[PDB]
Amino acid sequence: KKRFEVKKWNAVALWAWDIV
Amino acid sequence: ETHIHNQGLAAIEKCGEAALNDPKMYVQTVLDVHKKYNALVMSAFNNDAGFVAALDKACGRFINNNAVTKMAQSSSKSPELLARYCDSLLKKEEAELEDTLNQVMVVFKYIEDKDVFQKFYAKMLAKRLVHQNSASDDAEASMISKLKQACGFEYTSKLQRMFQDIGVSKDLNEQFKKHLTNSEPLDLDFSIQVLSSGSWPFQQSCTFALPSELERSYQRFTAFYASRHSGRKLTWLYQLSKGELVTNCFKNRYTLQASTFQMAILLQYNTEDAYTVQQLTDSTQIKMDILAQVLQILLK
Repeated sequence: KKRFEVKKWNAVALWAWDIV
Repeated sequence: ETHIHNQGLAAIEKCGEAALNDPKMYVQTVLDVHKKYNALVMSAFNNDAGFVAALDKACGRFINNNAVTKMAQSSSKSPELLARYCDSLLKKEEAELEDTLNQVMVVFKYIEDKDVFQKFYAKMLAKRLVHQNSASDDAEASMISKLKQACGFEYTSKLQRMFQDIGVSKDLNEQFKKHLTNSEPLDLDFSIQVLSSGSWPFQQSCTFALPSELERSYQRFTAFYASRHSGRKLTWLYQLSKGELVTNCFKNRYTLQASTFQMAILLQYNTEDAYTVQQLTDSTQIKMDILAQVLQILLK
């Protein structure tokens, strides 16, 4: 009862160069 | 030209005030006036050049400054609504939609504030493409091609580049699935959308601390990414994350769409049931306005 589980995780991320 | 300009203005006044928040019938009024007098010019006036020129000048005159534009005191209210109309067409057969978008184009050719419409449409296209709620991508590609033919070359290339970014992210996800296919699958499935910062208009949000339930997995994936590609870093946006919930406790099965904020709030209920705003605000440093909007969305 009142138990929740994680099955999927849809995230968002941005990529940029690490030189500067 | 004078008669048709006054006629378009009169139609918009007869609409008047219910067009601020409903772009469909505003654009349809403009299109009805345009099609009536275009047919009149083609049939009665033998498709003369000067008469079509008068049609064009009067139509461009009454589109950019009319009742709703005056009422909002901003000419940019005219392209904005148009952009919203586009959104209304592209949320979630082909010939009908293509004709409707061509009508959108014959409206758009009269817009002088093209950058306002283009920024609105870019932000709406980003919001559409991020998670879900997109129609057949044939229509979106056709829209981008029509903007290519009508407008210049750089902005449509920006839009095509963010389309290529979502395609590249999908290809990377397919590569990850293929890698897991010929190996031992993990205990849970992870999906990410790696997007170029320059192409997408998103802005950094307030700082958030990852809970202890996923720190080990995040560290493992970060190490794997560094091993595979050490020259790229991921700027995680926890504000735009999604989540699907299935309530396997009732007779009927429901589907709920909610973000990570919802699940964090729900997980906080494992200890207490009634929550004071002051305690959570002092513990987590959350602004009043954002939590007020969240609560309003919860109640609505």
